[PDB]
Amino acid sequence: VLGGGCALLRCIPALDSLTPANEDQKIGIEIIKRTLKIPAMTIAKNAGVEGSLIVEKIMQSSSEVGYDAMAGDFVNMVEKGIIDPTKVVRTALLDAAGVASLLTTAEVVVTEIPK
Amino acid sequence: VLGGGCALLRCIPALDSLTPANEDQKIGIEIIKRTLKIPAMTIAKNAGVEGSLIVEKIMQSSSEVGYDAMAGDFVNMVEKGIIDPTKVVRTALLDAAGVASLLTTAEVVVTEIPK
Ligand SMILES: Nc1ncnc2c1ncn2[C@@H]1O[C@H](COP(=O)(O)OP(=O)(O)OP(=O)(O)O)[C@@H](O)[C@H]1O
Ligand SMILES: Nc1ncnc2c1ncn2[C@@H]1O[C@H](COP(=O)(O)OP(=O)(O)OP(=O)(O)O)[C@@H](O)[C@H]1O
Repeated sequence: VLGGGCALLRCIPALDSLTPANEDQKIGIEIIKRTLKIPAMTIAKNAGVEGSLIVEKIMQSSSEVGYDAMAGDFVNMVEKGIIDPTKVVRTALLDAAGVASLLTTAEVVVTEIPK
Repeated sequence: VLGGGCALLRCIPALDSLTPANEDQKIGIEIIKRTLKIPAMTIAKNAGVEGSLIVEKIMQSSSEVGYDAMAGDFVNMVEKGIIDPTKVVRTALLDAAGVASLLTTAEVVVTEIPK
């Protein structure tokens, strides 16, 4: 798939075409929708530019155009070689979600008293 | 002038039309140029939205169009009543610049030892 976090960026209309069962389902869908811009923002923030403007300009662009953070330019990602494995992207998303969303169900935390 | 920090936002091409004498003049001009977006970003950030995207969308819009943070929409600022006094804006800018730019010239700081 496309590299630079653009693959997760191009999956946001597929959440925009989702009907939640109730309001908590809607909250979770919105959480994932806001999370889907995080890798591109982090890559752009490490490059010294404002990540939110970069992500908004990627969203306004065509589906083949992303941000090359080395050149600092908006390019064609397949033609520039900036590509990612599909397995890596889906593995990262699933492994992050399955544990973080269970961490956000907690109400009581029990620890040991430090000796 | 226009309210919401848009008055300072429209004075950035007037810094783009400036020729620095040397590179430190250039550094100071760039400092003021980046500072000129701060009030609009702060007003938008207090409204719970991303200030940088709001400022960029104000940049891309016409000269009469700014952001009503109260209603959260992009409107004609004069026709919607969001206006500022010119004296207040220039007073705030001059009073901030004259002291902050002198604070950024310091190399040694002498304080009293606390008793
Ligand atoms: N020139 C580039 N422009 C834009 N994005 C790029 C560029 N080169 C790599 N990337 C992106 O940066 C990310 C790679 O980051 P990095 O390899 O540091 O971390 P990772 O793959 O998440 O994890 P790990 O630290 O285990 O390697 C990928 O999303 C990749 O598509
Ligand atoms: N509805 C609005 N939409 C957008 N900007 C607005 C709106 N109402 C006011 N503003 C802007 O917000 C700013 C007013 O902020 P505020 O009055 O809290 O602080 P101030 O004038 O900088 O200082 P002080 O705290 O001394 O009053 C002005 O720039 C004004 O144009």
